[PDB]
Amino acid sequence: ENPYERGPDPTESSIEAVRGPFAVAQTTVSRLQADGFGGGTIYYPTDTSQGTFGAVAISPGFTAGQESIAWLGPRIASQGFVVITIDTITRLDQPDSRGRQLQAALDHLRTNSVVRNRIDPNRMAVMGHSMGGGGALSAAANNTSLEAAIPLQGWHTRKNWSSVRTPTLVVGAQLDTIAPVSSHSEAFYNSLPSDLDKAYMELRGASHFVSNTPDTTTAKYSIAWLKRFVDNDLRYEQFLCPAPDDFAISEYRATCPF
Repeated sequence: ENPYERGPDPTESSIEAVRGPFAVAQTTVSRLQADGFGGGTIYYPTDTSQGTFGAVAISPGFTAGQESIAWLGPRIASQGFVVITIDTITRLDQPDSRGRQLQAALDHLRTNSVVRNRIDPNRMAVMGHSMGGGGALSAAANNTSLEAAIPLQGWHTRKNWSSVRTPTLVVGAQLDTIAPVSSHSEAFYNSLPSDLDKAYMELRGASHFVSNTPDTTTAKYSIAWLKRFVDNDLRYEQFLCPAPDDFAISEYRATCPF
């Protein structure tokens, strides 16, 4: 019925796995080959038997490089997605610039010889850490066609996200002192439209850089969100609705039923 369903029926263990059911290969986009971004690594499933996959672009934070968000690339791609982890044109790029670069990286995939036949170009999503998370929100605010947006410990001077029409999962860190949830993550979630499918997850005891190394909670809910909204996969709503009970989650909000 849903032609975008990929992989077997999920379980808590399947979405917590460091690698999902799809073997992953990678290709490098050099800074010189990248127009509108500073290059990146594309992770993709080698199995094309189940059809095309949605695309996800991930941005690092201020002064940071792809190495800070690299682990998310094949962890998410192994669940059935084409994922590009990007470097910014400059390490000093601000959130709105990072959002433009996330969109440029998604559009690069449309003509990339290695992945153009593997992607469904109509199904794309944006994610990012800190300023890169503010970039993911900005990209969604500037593109109503995006299917999912996931800011991780997002940082932005803009707190009003009334123009976002893309399902958004806001991930905050409880003890964040760089992008405090009260002035950043929660403020962003609170300004999303009231009819938007959205969720807020606060990571218990987590600091700002929780997204820079493997975090099972971040991975499991990012995977469930991308499946539910890039693939319209109703098989993954069970992990978001009703509210989960992970002890690693200190606060949770969701507009269930999605």
